[PDB]
Amino acid sequence: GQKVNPVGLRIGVIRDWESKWYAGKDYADFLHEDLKIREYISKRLSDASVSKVEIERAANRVNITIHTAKPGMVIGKGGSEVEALRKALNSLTGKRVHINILEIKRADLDAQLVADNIARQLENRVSFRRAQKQQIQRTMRAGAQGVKTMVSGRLGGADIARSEYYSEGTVPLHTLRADIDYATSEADTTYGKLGVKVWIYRGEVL
RNA sequence: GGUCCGGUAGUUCAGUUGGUUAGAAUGCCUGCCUGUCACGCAGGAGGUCGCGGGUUCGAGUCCCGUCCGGACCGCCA
RNA sequence: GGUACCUAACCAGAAAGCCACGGCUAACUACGUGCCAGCAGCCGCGGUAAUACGUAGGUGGCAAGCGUUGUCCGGAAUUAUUGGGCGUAAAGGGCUCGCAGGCGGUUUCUUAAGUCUGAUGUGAAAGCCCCCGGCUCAACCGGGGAGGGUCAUUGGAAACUGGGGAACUUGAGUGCAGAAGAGGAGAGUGGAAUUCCACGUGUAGCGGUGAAAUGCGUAGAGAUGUGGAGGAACACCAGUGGCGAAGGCGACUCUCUGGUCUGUAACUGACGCUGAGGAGCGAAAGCGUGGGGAGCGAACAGGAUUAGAUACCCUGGUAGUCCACGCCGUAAACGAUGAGUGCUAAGUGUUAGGGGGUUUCCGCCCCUUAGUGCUGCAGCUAACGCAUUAAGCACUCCGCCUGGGGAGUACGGUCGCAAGACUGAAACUCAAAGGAAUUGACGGGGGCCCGCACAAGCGGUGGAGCAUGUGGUUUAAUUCGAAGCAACGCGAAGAACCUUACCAGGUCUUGACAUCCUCUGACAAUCCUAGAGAUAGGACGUCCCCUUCGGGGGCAGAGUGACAGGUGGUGCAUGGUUGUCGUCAGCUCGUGUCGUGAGAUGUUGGGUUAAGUCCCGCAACGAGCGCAACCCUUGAUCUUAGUUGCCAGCAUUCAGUUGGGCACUCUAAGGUGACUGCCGGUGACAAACCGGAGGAAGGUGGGGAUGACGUCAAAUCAUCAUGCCCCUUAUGACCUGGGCUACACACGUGCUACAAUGGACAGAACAAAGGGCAGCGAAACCGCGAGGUUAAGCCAAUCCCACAAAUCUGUUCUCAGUUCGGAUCGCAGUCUGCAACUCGACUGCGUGAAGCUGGAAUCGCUAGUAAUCGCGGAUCAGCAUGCCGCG
Repeated sequence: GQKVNPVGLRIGVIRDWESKWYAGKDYADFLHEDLKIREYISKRLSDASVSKVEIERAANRVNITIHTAKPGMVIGKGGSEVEALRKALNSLTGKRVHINILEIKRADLDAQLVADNIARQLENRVSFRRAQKQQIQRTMRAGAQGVKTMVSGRLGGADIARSEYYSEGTVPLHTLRADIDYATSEADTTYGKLGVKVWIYRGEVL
């Protein structure tokens, strides 16, 4: 018996859906193509890294906003590449699309980016101890109020798995006023499967 | 070899006398109880009477023989 | 022996292996192996991811050697003099008296046995050690030294241990004056009881246990008043009091008798301590002889309890328990601590004294010995703890111990009449056995507190029928998963086909599905016989965008090898999810302290609440996750908004629809709101608790959401992926049919009843929250019905689903297996779907079953709850007694 997802609980009261469009009688296919474009862009931008992408609807014209500073580097050199990929989104959606790039300053306190960092450090053969203990203090001095991070799977001791987590700070999950951002990521290793769960207390909301 | 006993539920004993009814524990089965088992609590089936023959309206239970065992006797030179 | 050696010439050519690689201990990776094969000195390894098994590469150690075996010494402070211990780990003899033996107060002369030190004589050679010399270092071989006696003669010294002589008094005794005592042995004496007996009175039970029963009583019990008879122990005094060496010793008196302490200083002057063997005592049981026998009471009987009860319990009761004399010689004979001596902080009781200061009054205090307790320094201790009554600091003497079992057994002896006691092996076997403390768990342990946990109530479950799930059986298959709470109307929010995996049959192979390679260029669909896939072929019958035209882009088709497929296994390889204890109140860390260490503190103690909630102390001070709140929703109201709602006043109507208006409800946004806020009391004033008032709501108002660290190798390989295998002419795929619905039985969860607080018929009502565009579907007509016809409005506060039932009123029925119950049946239909036999639902007939309140047992429920009554909704063509939600 495990905990409820914190952002899962906080959606709609202190968090927006990250899909801000109304539909009716088109809800199913709008939703489906939303998942399709999410999957496509996440797959093909994983190397550049991106946390969260919102979708917006107007006159049957989809429009997007995409996060993280690295797609900032995709603006300049990939400015041709931005048009090249959004051509694919046009082809998929049928009707043409608009996009926007928003830069997440201070990436050390984005849950998904942190999770992807941990996943990469794990998959290129670095020890969970070094990776996790370094990342927690990185985020803390980046200026979070509290962090708890956790990894699970066959943690080196391949013959049996276990769980482990570090944390330092204040992190209330039961309070429905905090801004506990949450993410999780999956890391595939030779000796099994590794999963990551990281969340950070940014601050309350008023 | 003779005389006397008996032979019944799967096991042990009543009934076997009352010619006109087949019973009591144990066992076994189902359920409950217990985390499970064992106790324990509810319920339930069974033999149709060693074997064969005969009397009788009716034989388990009366009279015969056959098998089975058990008790007693088998002595005098 | 042409040997050693020297002189030349030829050649990297003839000449490296052994063991280990998890830790001890220096060296690691790949494959096979899968409690097998095997490894080993110990720990131990190996049950498909082995640095520990066998191989391979490399590394590591050593080298003409390297490993194993066997023997001895070290490590072993593990037989300890150097160099150990005996309170609880092994170990103080049960206690005492004492021969031999081991030890010996102070001073003073003397003797030199011990003692210390010279001289001499030897302690062979060769060895080890030192210094040199030589074999081309040395291995070795020499030369010179040194060491090597608990050694013989002799000399020197006298502090100490011995010997002798003379002192001395503190140690040890004697005498003198007191004091105390369950100290011992013998004789006698006395009081209350228990029992028995006789006697008076005396009716109906007495006795006994958790209930009971055996027993005793009308032959007169028990009870109660007398008088006897006896045998055992000595109530309060009585006190961690006293005595004794120990066992042990309590009524009184007497006879005999042991030891101790106090004060002395009159005496002897070291006469002392310890003590193997030896001797004597030595509780209770036990034995022998002779008495005695009240009560108690092994054995034994009877009655209970129990499945059994050879016991625990009850009623009896033999031996013993007692006395005299002998014997045994054991006890947890314990302070689990041998005896003696001296020294080392205190405080505090208490027993027997002595001295002194105020009195030679009492009783006030100060010293002082000897006991006998309790706290507590240093010190010791592994911890407990001991601590002038050492388990501290030291010296003598004795006894005892050296891993656990085997076993205090075996054998042989010495005792004993006997039971048995003392002495006391071994083989074999194990790597632990143990002491104290630490943290959890648990107890038929204690102290608190909580919860529909139990009580106190309601209605249920199993008894019947049926719906559904599960076990078993059954098949060709009855697809798999789930298995106490926490699986079993569960994955399944829907099985005629489809789903669907499974079974039978028929079929395919780069394969429906995905990317790559070459072509054909844009490729398909309709209809025909066999037909189920699919195939034979057909009738138009393979028909785009850009291209300086080369060719590209996408679209399909063909061939093509890489590949795709795994609802195939492994939840004990995992991720990611979920249940459970549990919405229980706990769970932790930072720093600091205490301990030596496991560890503790905070986190305990007072109350407090629901709470680790708060306050108050506290070697703790803080923090974090939990609790609370922040969130949703229902409860009172203010502002804004009045259409598709609402109609207060008006005209109108059957259509409060219209006209008009947001009055009212209602709708949905923003605030108000309840916050212990206020008053009294309780409580320290604190925290809080009780009672009031205001208040729509008073003490987290109600409900929901929220589920800490973690346990259950809890569930899921059916979303996901190393791992192996299945192959791609099969576990991968397409189609037809069957199944998951079977049915001799068992269980779980539910619906319907078993009737008159009812059935049937008629009338009258009141009303949520949701859904509705391959949708909702009005009205009217048709059918007595399930429904059909033609269809208005509604993308919905407008239209529809949609006439909520229970209920109230009235008529009949008159207690029955009934007008209850409606099961199961044959007939005839409706709907959907290509399709209703396996295998739908609904309806009209006919039928009408069991059942008349359900054993033993067992469940939910603290007021809008349970109990009933309906109404929607996900699943979706049809399929709801299930589930979710609403009133």
